[PDB]
Amino acid sequence: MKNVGFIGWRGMVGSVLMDRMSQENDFENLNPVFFTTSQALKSAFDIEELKKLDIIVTCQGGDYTNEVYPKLKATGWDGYWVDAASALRMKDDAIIVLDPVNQHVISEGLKKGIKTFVGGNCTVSLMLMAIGGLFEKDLVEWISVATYQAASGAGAKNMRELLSQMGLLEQAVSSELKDPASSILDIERKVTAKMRADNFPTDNFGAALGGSLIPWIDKLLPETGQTKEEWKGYAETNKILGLSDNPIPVDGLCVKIGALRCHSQAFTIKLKKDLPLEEIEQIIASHNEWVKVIPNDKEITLRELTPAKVTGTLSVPVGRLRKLAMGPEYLAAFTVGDQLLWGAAEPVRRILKQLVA
Repeated sequence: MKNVGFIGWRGMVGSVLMDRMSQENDFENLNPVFFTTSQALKSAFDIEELKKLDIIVTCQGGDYTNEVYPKLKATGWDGYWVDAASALRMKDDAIIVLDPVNQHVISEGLKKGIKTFVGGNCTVSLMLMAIGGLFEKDLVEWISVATYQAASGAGAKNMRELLSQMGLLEQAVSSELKDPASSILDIERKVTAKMRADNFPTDNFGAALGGSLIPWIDKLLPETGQTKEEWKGYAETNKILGLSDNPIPVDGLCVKIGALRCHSQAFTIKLKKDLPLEEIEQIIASHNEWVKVIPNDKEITLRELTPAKVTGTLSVPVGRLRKLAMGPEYLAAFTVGDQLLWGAAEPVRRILKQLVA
């Protein structure tokens, strides 16, 4: 069978991948070889042991990749490189995977002789799994996005900080909250106080996240005024759709909120043909077995369209669909997807399964 090496399989994303693979018995279809960066099992830095593999799967990160990738390719290595980091997402000899969406693109690239497969950005990947149909039929003209992003996107220490923040905030009015008749204004006066205090842990976000929000993700790009996170929206969406020559505008603002592992997005999609709302739906629900069209009803939206609902699942619900006051050629949509699954580990695990077949 195929000899596949795994690097950074103990990190957060690497762990979700290992678990998913176990749950689906993917190891029974390949010869696994594990590497480590520890000096406490092969060395993730041993180019020779790495050159012997048919496939390298890494969740280690950008640095590792930027340090080992070129080094390996220098030895004439003929194998496949599957990476979750964004380090190689743009390179011309690399493809961004998301098979439920861009299979056709993946198939052609495998033939053209591409050996580098990179998973895509969480927000873009999640957006495509939700409203893929619209891009299928080519009904999309442009998209304005506002995201409600989760802590896991920045990392494990971030999730721990958010939880810590929430804890300290309640603990600050723990007694007052128990007295059904205490002043609400006094209580918030206190919570806001603790949130603003010096001992309030914010080293990981650079600001309060619990009980608040941060409208800035990643680095600034003086070029267009976007943040690198918002940019990937235009860049990666099109590279996944292979329409880098006929670029569909995808843009908006990215904001992190107090959620652990699910991203949510508010969509304003400009179509190209006033079609029945009842039709636009079937087009969405048909694109893939995961997306789930949630009817625009209260009790059900509260039960289905939330992070509490989709967390740790592969379900991609999309809802609150309706035309916007700007005309029947303006659709509104809201969606929620697990950041660690379709936004990270799952797309890698799928291309890999395709490779060892």
